[PDB]
Amino acid sequence: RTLVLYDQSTEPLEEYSVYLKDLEQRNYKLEYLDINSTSTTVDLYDKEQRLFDNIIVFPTKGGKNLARQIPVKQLIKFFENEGNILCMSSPGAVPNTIRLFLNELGIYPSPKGHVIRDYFSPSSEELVVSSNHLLNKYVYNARKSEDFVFGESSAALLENREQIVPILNAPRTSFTESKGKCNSWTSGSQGFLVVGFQNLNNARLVWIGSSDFLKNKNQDSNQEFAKELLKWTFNEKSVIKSVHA
Amino acid sequence: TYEQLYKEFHSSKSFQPFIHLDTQPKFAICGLIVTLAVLSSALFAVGSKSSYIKKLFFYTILSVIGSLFAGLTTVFASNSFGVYV
Amino acid sequence: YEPPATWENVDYKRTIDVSNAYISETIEITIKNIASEPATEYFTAFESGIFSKVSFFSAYFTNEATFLNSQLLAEIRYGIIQFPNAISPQEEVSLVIKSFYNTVGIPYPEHVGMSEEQHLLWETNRLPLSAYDTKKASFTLIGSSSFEEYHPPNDESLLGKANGNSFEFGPWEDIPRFSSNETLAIVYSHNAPLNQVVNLRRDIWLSHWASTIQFEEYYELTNKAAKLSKGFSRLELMKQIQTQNMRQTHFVTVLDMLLPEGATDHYFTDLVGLVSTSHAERDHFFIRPRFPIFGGWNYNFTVGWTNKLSDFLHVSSGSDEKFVASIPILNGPPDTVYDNVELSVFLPEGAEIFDIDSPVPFTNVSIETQKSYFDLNKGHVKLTFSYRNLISQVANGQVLIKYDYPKSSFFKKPLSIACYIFTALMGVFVLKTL
Amino acid sequence: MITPLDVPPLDYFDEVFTSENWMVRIYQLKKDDAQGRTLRDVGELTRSSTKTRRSIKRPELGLRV
Ligand SMILES: *[C@@H]1O[C@H](CO)[C@@H](O)[C@H](O)[C@H]1NC(C)=O
Ligand SMILES: *[C@@H]1O[C@H](CO)[C@@H](O)[C@H](O)[C@H]1NC(C)=O
Repeated sequence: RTLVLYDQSTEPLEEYSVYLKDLEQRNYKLEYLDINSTSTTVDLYDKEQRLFDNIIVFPTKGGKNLARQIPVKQLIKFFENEGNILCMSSPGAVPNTIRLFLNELGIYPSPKGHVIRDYFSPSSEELVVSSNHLLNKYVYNARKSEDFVFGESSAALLENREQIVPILNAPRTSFTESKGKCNSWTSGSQGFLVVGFQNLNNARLVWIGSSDFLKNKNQDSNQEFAKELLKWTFNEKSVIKSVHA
Repeated sequence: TYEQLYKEFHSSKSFQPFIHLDTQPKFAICGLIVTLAVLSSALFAVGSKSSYIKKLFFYTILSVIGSLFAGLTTVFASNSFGVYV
Repeated sequence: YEPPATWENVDYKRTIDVSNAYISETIEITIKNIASEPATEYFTAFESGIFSKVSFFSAYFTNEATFLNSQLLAEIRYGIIQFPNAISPQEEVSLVIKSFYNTVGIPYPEHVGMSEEQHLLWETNRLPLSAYDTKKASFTLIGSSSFEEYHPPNDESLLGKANGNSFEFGPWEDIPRFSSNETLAIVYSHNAPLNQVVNLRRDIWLSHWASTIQFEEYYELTNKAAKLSKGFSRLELMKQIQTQNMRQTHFVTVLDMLLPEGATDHYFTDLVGLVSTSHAERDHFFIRPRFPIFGGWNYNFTVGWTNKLSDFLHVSSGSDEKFVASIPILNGPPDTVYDNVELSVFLPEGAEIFDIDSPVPFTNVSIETQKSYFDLNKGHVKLTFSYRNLISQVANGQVLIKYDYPKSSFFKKPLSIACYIFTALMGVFVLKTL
Repeated sequence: MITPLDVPPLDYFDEVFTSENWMVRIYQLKKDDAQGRTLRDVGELTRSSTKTRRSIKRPELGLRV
């Protein structure tokens, strides 16, 4: 089932085991795959036959490797055929193929240089997002207030259509400031940090705007949120069907 | 038993038609002429003023013949036109 | 249910020919009897899926041309073979079985352009599925240019050996009974149009007055080949036929009906009227549909003709009023497959059936009456058979009807019209004299 | 006279039949896009694939409702 892309150079997989093990304990059969070591490409379709049902794209640093492995015109055709997708990004990791694919969906992530920052924060060292910013009850509804840890996040702009499902928000004060003299990508609460998307065929994509959200070093603050977002992404939390009309 | 029916099939003679289909239009026209050359006399008899019993008799006696001839022309003509029997 | 183990296959070589749009299996087996009371039986094993669609099952000795009483039964299922003479307790006899299935491989890519070649995928069992212990077994595929496997097994022994015109398999020295744990799947090239007649109903109108027998058939034809991607485009079609590329394309452009010896008054009709692209040469009726039948397209049409009656009836010997008719059961395109056949024979107004025999086991037989032109009482006598699975050129038989038609009812046909005309005249008389 | 550069492409319909003499032509409506894009964008993405590249441009769009 699930496929797991990663890049040892950018982010080692050893810091994401806790969640993938949690997937292996729920009957998922996931095949690990490297980005550069394997010169041979992976085959999502063979003669109009979808092989895998899920994809997890851990952070990468662009390059021609990813672009060879899964081009846009193939990833769109895979996602359209009821193939769920998880996708991560960060100002240190912005794959061009991912950016173009998301732009084709309707989500616009930030570019490489731009990074979000918030001066009104309890912890100056990294980003702490309050649990009051949850925007969609079906994905995750906070039973009790908590603080999700993010680090060097990158907010995204959203178009105005009926499929996009905002899941988290950025604090109103926060703003993206790039190194160069480029205009701020997103100002205020208009910038979203975690964004879902549901196809018309009930396929589901989830974009997480930080590489530090799913790391195993942060499992005391945002454990339940991640374990519910990974359930929603793989079509096993909120699925509805009508039996007799 | 398929074997014995298949044995009886080949042994027997073939089918000889009663009146060949090539000479049926001739009988069709030669009966169409007669079946109206007679059925006009029927209408003349019924129209003519005479005894009722004699009218009935000379109507039915030459109406039965016209009936038979028409009922035997309407088969030859139907076969000749391409709609068999 | 398992049959009492009584025989041992001392040789088992099977060949499958996939060259003519239906799987034709031919197994040659030498068989030995277990030392016991002489038994006269044999149970060939068909899988429950394949057995649902099988249209011909014969079995004969190699030495003797004559066949045996091969019969199907009524979750592995079985077919019964029975020998004329009881086999000795310890004897060795060769035998050959021929089966004709009705399933062809599905198109593998399923979306091909109208100029590309299509490949088909078929799923069978590698190791022989028999009800007895087999000693030696070999498997062979023929009838295609190129073969390939699909998810091949790691074990080298279970791997096909390619040949120039065939795809063989290595002989296995010892195989246990009821072994069906390996589902082989193989792809092969095939460029035929893969016709399939979803419903055929053919009427045969006997007639003694005109002495002609006329056939009328109503085909519902579906192409099963790989559908075409990007949709239809007349530009590509009319640009490829102007080059020499109409060799063995997988869409139907012209059908070739094979009629009886001397036919006349051919016609080819369609639901929306008359089709003018037909051509009747000697003993051959070429038909061009309105549109070329690509993969997945349906065409329903009608075709009819007329024959002399002297070739199909025979008057009996003892009496001159007992007739025997031998109606052909199928004559259509060269290699099709029929999923339903409804054969109706319309004997004349006053016939009365005495015997009915068919060379292929039918599903249902019934007798009714249906009125036609100038049928003023009880019409014609319709006798309808319903067959289920039939092949085009190997299910060649002749239905034998035996009836009687007395002259006391041969001449009632003009009298039944004379009665109406006489009644009309005697009514006009009363209406005019009153 | 008609030149092949005249007729623009058809993005919302797709031809499904046309007679031998091109007399009657039957087209079919395309099913709406699954991702919600306008079919003209799909068309411009499939006909202009390699050369239509822009480095970085902040999209101008109304605030998410
Ligand atoms: C290629 O992948 C290996 C995997 O261990 C990694 O160590 C290495 O840094 C990578 N090189 C790159 C991305 O240039
Ligand atoms: C066979 O045909 C007769 C005639 O209509 C029908 O009554 C009967 O139900 C049929 N039986 C089967 C098994 O098809």
